[PDB]
Amino acid sequence: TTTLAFIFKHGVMVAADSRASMGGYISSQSVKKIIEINPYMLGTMAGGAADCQFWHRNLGIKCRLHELANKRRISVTGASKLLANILYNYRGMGLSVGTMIAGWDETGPGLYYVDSEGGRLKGMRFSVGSGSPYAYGVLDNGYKYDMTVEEASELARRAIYHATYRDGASGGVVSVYHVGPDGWKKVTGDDVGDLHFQYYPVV
Amino acid sequence: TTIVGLVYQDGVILGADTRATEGPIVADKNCEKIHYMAPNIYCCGAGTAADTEAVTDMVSSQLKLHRYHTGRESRVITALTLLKSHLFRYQGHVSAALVLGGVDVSGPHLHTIYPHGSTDTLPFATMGSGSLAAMSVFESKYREGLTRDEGVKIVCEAIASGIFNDLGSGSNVDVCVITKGNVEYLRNHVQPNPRTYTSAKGYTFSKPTEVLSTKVTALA
Amino acid sequence: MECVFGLVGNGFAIIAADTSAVNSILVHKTNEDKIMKLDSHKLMGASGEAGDRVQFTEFVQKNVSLYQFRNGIPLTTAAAANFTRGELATALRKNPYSVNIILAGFDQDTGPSLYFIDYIATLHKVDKAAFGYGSYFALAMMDRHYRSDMSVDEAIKLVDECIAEIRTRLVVAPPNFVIKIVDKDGAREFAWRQSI
Amino acid sequence: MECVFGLVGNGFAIIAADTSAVNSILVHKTNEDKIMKLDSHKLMGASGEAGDRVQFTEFVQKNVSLYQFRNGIPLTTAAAANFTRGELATALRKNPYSVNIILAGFDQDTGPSLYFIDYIATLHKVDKAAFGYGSYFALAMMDRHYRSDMSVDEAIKLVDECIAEIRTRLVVAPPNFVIKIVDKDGAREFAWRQSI
Amino acid sequence: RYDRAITVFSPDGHLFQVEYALEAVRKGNAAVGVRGTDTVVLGVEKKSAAKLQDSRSVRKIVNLDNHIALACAGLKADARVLINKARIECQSHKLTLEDPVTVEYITRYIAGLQQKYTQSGG
Amino acid sequence: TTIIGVTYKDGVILGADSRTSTGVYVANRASDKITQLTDNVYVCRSGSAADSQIVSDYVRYFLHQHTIQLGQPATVKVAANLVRLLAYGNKDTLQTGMIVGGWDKYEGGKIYGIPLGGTIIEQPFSIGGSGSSYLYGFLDQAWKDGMSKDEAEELVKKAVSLAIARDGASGGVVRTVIINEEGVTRNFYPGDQLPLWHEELEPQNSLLDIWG
Amino acid sequence: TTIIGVTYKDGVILGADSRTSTGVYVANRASDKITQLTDNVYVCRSGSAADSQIVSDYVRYFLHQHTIQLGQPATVKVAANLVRLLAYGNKDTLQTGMIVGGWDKYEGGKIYGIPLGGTIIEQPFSIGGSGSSYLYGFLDQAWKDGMSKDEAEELVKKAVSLAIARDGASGGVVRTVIINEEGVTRNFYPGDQLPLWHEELEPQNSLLDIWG
Amino acid sequence: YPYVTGTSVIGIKYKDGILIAADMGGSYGSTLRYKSVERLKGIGKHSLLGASGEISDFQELLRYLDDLILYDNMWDDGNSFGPKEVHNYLTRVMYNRRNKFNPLWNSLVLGGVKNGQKYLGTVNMIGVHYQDNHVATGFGNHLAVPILRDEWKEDLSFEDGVRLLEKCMRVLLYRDRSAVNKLQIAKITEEGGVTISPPYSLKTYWEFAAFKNPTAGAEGS
Amino acid sequence: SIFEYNGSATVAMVGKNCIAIGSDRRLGVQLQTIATDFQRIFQIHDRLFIGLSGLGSDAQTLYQRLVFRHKLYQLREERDMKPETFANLVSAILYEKRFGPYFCQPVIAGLGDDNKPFICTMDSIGAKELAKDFVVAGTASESLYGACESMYKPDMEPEELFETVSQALQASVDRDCLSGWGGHVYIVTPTEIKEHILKGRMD
Amino acid sequence: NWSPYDFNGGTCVAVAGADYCVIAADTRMSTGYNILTRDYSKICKLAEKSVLASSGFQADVRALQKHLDARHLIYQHQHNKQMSCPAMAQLLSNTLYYKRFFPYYAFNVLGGLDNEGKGCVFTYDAVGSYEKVGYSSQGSGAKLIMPFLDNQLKSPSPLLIPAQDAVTPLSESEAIDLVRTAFASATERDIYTGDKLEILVLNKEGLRREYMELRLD
Repeated sequence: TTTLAFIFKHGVMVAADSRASMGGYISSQSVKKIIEINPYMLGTMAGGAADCQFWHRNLGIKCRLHELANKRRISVTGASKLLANILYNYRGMGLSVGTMIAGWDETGPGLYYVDSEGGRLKGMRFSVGSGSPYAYGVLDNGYKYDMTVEEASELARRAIYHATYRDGASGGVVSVYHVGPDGWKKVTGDDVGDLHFQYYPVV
Repeated sequence: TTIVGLVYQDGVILGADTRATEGPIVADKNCEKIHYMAPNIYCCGAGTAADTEAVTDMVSSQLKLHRYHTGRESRVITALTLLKSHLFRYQGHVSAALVLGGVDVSGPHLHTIYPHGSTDTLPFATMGSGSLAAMSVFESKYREGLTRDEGVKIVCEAIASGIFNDLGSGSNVDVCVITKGNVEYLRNHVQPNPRTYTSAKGYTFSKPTEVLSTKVTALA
Repeated sequence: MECVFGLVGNGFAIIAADTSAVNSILVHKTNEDKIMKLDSHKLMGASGEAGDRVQFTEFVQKNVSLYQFRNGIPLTTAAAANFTRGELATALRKNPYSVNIILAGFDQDTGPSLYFIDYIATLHKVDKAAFGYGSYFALAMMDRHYRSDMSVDEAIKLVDECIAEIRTRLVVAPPNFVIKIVDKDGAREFAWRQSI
Repeated sequence: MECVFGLVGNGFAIIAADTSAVNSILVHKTNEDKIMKLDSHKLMGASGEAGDRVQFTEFVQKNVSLYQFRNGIPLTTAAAANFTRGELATALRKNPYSVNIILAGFDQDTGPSLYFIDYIATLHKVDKAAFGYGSYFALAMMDRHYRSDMSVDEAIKLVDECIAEIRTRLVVAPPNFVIKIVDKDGAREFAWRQSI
Repeated sequence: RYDRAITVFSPDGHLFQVEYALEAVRKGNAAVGVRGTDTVVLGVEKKSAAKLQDSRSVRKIVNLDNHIALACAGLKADARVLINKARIECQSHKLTLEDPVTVEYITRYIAGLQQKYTQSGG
Repeated sequence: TTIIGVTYKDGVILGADSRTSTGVYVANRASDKITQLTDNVYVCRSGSAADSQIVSDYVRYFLHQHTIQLGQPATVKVAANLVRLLAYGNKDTLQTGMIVGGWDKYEGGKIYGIPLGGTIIEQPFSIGGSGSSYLYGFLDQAWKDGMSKDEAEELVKKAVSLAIARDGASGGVVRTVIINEEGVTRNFYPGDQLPLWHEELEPQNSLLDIWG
Repeated sequence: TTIIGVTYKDGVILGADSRTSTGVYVANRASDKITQLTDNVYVCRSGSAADSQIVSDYVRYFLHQHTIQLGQPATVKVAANLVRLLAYGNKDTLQTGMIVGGWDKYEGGKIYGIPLGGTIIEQPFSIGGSGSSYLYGFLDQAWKDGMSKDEAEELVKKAVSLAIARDGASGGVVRTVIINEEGVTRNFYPGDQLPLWHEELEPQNSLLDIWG
Repeated sequence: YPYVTGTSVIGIKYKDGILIAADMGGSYGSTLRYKSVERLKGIGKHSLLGASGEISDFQELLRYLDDLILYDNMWDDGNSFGPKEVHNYLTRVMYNRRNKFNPLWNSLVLGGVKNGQKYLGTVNMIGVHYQDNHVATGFGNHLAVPILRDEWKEDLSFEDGVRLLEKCMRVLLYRDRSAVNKLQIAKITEEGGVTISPPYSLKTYWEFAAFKNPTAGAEGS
Repeated sequence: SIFEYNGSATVAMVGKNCIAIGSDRRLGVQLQTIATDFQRIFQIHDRLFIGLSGLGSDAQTLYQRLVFRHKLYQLREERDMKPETFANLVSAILYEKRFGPYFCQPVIAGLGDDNKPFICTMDSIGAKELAKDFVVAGTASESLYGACESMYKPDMEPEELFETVSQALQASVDRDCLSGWGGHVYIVTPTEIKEHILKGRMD
Repeated sequence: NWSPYDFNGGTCVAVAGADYCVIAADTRMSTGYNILTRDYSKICKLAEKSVLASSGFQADVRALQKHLDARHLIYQHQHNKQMSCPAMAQLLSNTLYYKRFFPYYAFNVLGGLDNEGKGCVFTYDAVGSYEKVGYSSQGSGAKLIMPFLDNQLKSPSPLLIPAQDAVTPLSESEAIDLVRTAFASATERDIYTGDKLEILVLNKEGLRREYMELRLD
């Protein structure tokens, strides 16, 4: 799999593929790899699918109980640290979760990368999965802080597509999300089978 | 696989199913598992295919050369001993295992050969995955002096048992009857399980299947 | 891999540590600050697993701040280092932490003080230290031009030289380093060393 | 560990490679030039165990030179690549060399070419190639910006970008890369990318 | 383990143990807090400075955190247990969520602990 | 498996059990574990089937060559030493244990036990195969030197049947081979002819003949 | 180790060897492997010397509690089932064969084999230890039902000495216990009193007696 | 590890009842230590089961089932476990003890007739279970289910049932090397109850000319 | 293992008097996609084609070695080698290395004699699988078996055969992560050879 | 030494539609290369609108089915309501995951109508992840069924933002026929599938069971 995110002027983008592959076989290509933890927060699936799904339901439940108890919506830092601790209690258990937590706090955007062994990073651009190398290869070239929303989304699509092209385990629809002051909205999903021949026209 | 050998009053009957698999998937629905070695010798191969065809073919060629050299008709003991001498010296690494049968100056012969060179002489033999399913039938119904039709019936029953009761072997039954002079081989004697469905209307290939290039050659 | 090394100068102490954050073969972040202000006058540079590093250093900071509140008078640097060693030793045979610790701090009366603690808890008041693969170059350099009364500017020149050698002679040379100093006026960050 | 990659322009085939020779953690040398010249019109970048890399590359150069003088006409690039593949594949099952090879060349009647030869001896005439951990970044960036008609300025800009990314994102990022170009004039050294 | 309902309802529906806890509070050192536009001034009445009392080591107004300060009234011995629990949980909140506690969160936590003690047995 | 050899006044009475197994399955129920080397010498094959069979073949081949060269009936001692030539020569590969018995004008009936590993031991009798262990105690109190062809035959039948009744690896029909001055005499004793030992019942066609 | 129990017309006669070995060194050459569990019941200890005796101790303790609470001597069945309790509940920790024998006024002299794993099999006679293989055939051939004391004891002696003679791990004396209505009796047979089997010579104080 | 283990236990639902057969052997590695270990038991009023595999574990399952059935009987409320409930309890216990990595090493064949509905089923050492007209365990699952499938009939007589079951058991006796000639057939029927055949041995045939003389010659063989 | 070091998908299928052989088009270290234009199908002569799935290097070696032997047969015998004979030759030269085997799973297809199709694939040590409806090899073995079993018909014109092999190969490769990136299908008839390159998913 | 698991084979298929859902699986159990029984039903009706079809290890499959019946009965009793299909789907995901470190060896496929009446299908793996789909297959013959099912029943992934329409849903009879052809062509080429086909069609008028005789070898 290959997933990515990056903060820029107008918020944080998150882009991901849609390909679940076990061994050498394509289980499916409709797997939704961007989990919405909260109308203002997105969690990204990578590594183990069962682990990511279960622990993101747990995280969503903890966040909802937090909203109920404190009458205020939890921040991105709080959710990231919650997940990091929860995972750290199982460090030796062989969990395979690694996921970006992307959201818009009360204090501007946020993007953290959490890991199956309690490794938590606050960063400005991330990419995770077996296709991370190409995601960085493309993302770092076009990335600029002030690039507008349209070209930011285009950059996320291009990065995920290139990870898809050079990677066996990454493919399917390219989902891209935009997290901003008014919550998050899905911007695009484009099947790579058509995205490719959009990018390198036959002629 | 299921391969079988029975010595009836006049000669030796060999039998085998026709399924060949590569793991849990049947590669070949109709395999040829009874092999020719000489005008009076045939053998059903079990174990590693490549090895069985290689060894049976090598022995067939050696036996033909000896037939020329001596002129007279080759006998089964020769094939058995050549197979032993080849299989042993490779210490079972060549994993060919056969049921070998024929009719000679001395009369019907039936042997089982195992990858290490251990051989047996038997009235009834079975090998392959369904060897137990076949040996059930043999230990229940075999007797001395079966006539050709009863003997072939029993062999077909054994192979059907080794088809329906074991997953490794299936498909259709084949048989080779080795009497004194004539070897009556049946390419597909019993087809007991036809195709259960017709598929009604053939399914259509909606996607027109886009193609990028087409080199074409005007072959003479 | 995470390289950190320390030093005790005239009336201060200096901890430097690379700031890359690496997965197997990938540099997710080249800005990871690995030296925490354990206290107004203490620093704790650590080197180990990322999860173990963060969790353990945060735990020790929890205990330090709790002590400061509970008694009014902050833990002295020797006490903080001994507490860290005690905790790491007690965890050694139950659920080991894999972090190596360098703790520096200025204690109003004694003066500067660097302390070396290893994955297996071994503390030693030392006037120079180093963890990671860059420890070889760090220690060789320091032993070469170090002086017990070596001032701020010259100590930092030495630290720059150690950084440059680590960055030019290690196969896994990390690009960026952070230099943190601690003296009468409390722990601080001394200029970041960008390389990219 | 080595990184190598290639690029085929309109009339040139660039090859770049890291120039760091190491043992375990020490960069015994950062000027180790790894892109060989087989002929006046061939380059052969290699990656793999240093001893095997050198021995195999020298063996292949011996055979290329022997062919040249004996017949009077030099081996064409495709034939040189196929000969390399044959020798490597024959050694594969008897005393394998652990070298990965990228072969570029120019022939007046065919133009620039770049061959992919893996240590398993798989040969393919690739448009763009790369070996080692830097392969991911190199390939992704080339794919993103590659065209089939690049001016040497554009190709060198692309190689510079690939080098910068490989340094920024790898942990074993080597600091120095060499860039060699093959054109109608002949195999040549384009530029040296000092970082340190 | 000693479990018995120390706090039970009296015929009139009152919790005589809680009412007696209030009585104990009403006899403790008076305290006052006032909230300002930009400051929150607390205060308390200590027992005679001329009396040979060294107050250097214990402060009647205490910090549960660098952002939260607490004053008690009633049993001085119990105040210490509350303070320790509150401090520990304040740092724990810092440690599980990166943020420090709000005032209302810690108030709620302290009150919840205090109530729990009024219903558990023994 | 079981293989026993008994020496009586005139010669030998080599024995076997007839059960070649490949695991828990009985691949063959009437295997012939006694083979000819010359008209007067036989070997009780035991252990690996392939190895014992080929050692039998090679000994028969060498011993044909020898008996033609001398033009004279080969002796038992020479047959045993030839078996050892290959048993010892190939300790690594051949996992075989054998018993060689025969008859000569020179020395009479002799039994040479070539256990696993390749020793030759002339013995009054030999026991081999996995079914041997059930017999040491019985034979030690049974062996009487200098028996007739009869008493020796009964003793060999008892030994092999007792090993059969109690050993998983040994069963089927008892085969015996009486080698003497007049020559080899091969016999065949199904289970039905063998006695019935501790807690065994008389075979019956169907329970419908008794009911239950 | 060789341990045997045989039932006769009025009781049982358990018998065992005496050799504890730590490799190829006989650590104790007069070991006592027939441990009492009650006036009625003795149990022949096999397998590891720790497990067998600790099980024996625990079942002694249980029989002491049970007989007092009940007020009657403990049956043999109860003793066998108590041994089985331990040997089975600790199936995964204990490595010990056992043979429980005795006489009790209800079911008379009885024997319960309890091999590894704890399977109480009531038997007319049982055998355990390494030295049982050599006796399987002899006792299929030799067992009789309802012998008298002398016949059963002599069979036990013959069987155990036959195991001693061919078994590396069995040797020394032969101890037998004759549990019977009139009470227990323990006999001791040095190697000297035991018969001589195939390939054994009379003992001799020295060679200067024979050679000279 | 399995120490004293038994072998195949075939099963055949016949008219008016159920028949189960199992040899009386308990083997110890290769040796047959025991040859008279009744390995069929009657459970409750309506049931009957045989076991294969470790004989210690089987004897324990008998204790479990005896407590179960005695506790069931002492109620005297007029309802009891038929074959179905007993087999379901057996599957549950076997699976539960597999979940502890401490398996009962046995394979159970349990069958019986209640209220005119005759049940027959099996359980593995790891909880695998199925109910069928004819079941077997161990080699009876290779060398006997072929012949059972081939020849079983809807309304098999009692004598035809015995003769089929002996055909199967004899075929095993020829080629199992773990089986002893002693064996028992157990009959369970409505209103007759369980009835276990006395031990007996089956006549066997060996006098085939090919066996007497492998190959053929006046000297060799 | 070593067979899926590169990953391939090859199919052969028999029409009326035409034969069709298809294949994938990508080279990969394992999941790296070095080249989307690899050749697994080689023409040895008109009416005889060999597909060499499995390890790429073994494939190239066997192809060059086979060309050597076939040309020398043309010079010595003056007849192009008949399909079945070529299959026997390949089986022999694969079995010669019985204990050093090439990791190839060749597919052999070609018209001959009275314009009569021939198809067979072989074990890595030459066990031939002479079939008559269709043959499949590579990493997409199971998927190709299903697709062809569900899509085959007994006697098929060249155009129906092309469409069916194309759909089978593409639908069967889309369910495989080590294969795809286009396709390369031949329709060989006793008067014409059509070599098609297909539009595939590049992910 | 024992193994705690066994591949008992079989295959399952599910095909949802406008107002129905076709969970269909084979009837076979195999341990190695011998058939245990030819009548092992793999379909389990868990609720009036849910049907669980599982393949893999039979003991685990049946333990899971019984556990889900228990949990659903407790649900019914506590809430006085029958647990909708998506609720069953998430419950089964959770129950599979809770044994994360000792997983059920069961490859599951739900089916049935969501509360409004549109058919669903949820595909799982042994660890517990799941995803609503329009069709699915699991078991020994899944890899052979899926290529064909994909090529005839294929439509834009629901993640394309300007949604690009979908194929007209095969009506019920087309779906039954497609499942039948899938199992015929799967039992033709796979050894662990056959001996019967159990088709279960869940619809507004209730569920129906049908059968098709696959070959016996």
